[PDB]
Amino acid sequence: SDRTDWVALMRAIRDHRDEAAFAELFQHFAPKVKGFLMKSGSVASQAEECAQDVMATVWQKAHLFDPSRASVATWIFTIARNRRIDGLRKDRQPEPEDLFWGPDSEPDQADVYEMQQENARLGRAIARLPEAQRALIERAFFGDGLPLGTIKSRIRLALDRLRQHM
Amino acid sequence: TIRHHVSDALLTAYAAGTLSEAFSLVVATHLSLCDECRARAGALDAVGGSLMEETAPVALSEGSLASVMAQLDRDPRAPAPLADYVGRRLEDVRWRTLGGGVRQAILPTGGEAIARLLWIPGGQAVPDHGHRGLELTLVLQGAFRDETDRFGAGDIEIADQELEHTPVAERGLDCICLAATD
Ligand SMILES: [Zn+2]
Repeated sequence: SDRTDWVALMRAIRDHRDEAAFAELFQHFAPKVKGFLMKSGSVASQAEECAQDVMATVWQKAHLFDPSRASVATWIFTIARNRRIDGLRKDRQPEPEDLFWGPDSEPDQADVYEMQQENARLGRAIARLPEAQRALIERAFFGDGLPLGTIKSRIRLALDRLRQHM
Repeated sequence: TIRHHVSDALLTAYAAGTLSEAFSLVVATHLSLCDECRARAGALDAVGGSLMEETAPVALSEGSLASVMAQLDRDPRAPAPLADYVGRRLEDVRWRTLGGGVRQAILPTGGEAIARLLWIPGGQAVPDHGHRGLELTLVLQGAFRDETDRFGAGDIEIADQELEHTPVAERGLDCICLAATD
């Protein structure tokens, strides 16, 4: 499904301010960002508030998305968690220096294809965990041995490339 | 070569976003100085993106998409975010004078953990106490010797309460660090 080809749609926004593409993304990720934030302990109304904000940011920072280092859902997760957390911050989680490909270039189709592959592998592993290890994971990302090795390795690899270009 | 990184537990907290602004400041400054830890955070973020994608969706009030679409628009040793808490260069921050040649400049943050820039000249040492919680230190210039190891530009130390502190800064250049305590 090309309407579901998240990576492709992100490039649509990056290069053509393709609003349909954005709608395509929004209709899929917004509700997930909401449900996610609620599992995190937010009230519906405040979740929907953040969801919308996260999606608006997806549009503004569209150029910062690098399909060779993360899936779109991971990037979006990145924007959801970096929101304001009162008892922990004034504005937003301080985040590291922005490393992005300028309009002149883009990561190798291969590096992208692989990044997405290893990611899909992590997804799969995550899904089949017996309900006990799956909770260990959730408790961490909500309040409080996975193949991260492979994913860690690709990013490390993809990151070096980005460096030679700059 | 950075040989001291952020613990997996601190990287998981940063990726979960449950960290207090201060600690997030140190962890992320390291991340923008150390590609190794940057790749680690990424794998951890991947776990989040997956939980994300596998979460039962919750509908937004009608008109939400239309609503949002309406409002859519068509110093080399202080860089990650740290640069936002300090002005143009490190020579002109609000420096207090302390025990000899050590100087400190507290950084403004939310949360209940404190961040500050410590300025320690070659040869003197940072006097220190084994805190109640966790202390994070990131060398931005020069270096300093704990005995259990050394810490140069970009390296990060993670003290724990079980500790004994003894750090004397290397002679050569002034060792400037970024610290955060809870
Ligand atoms: Zn590191």
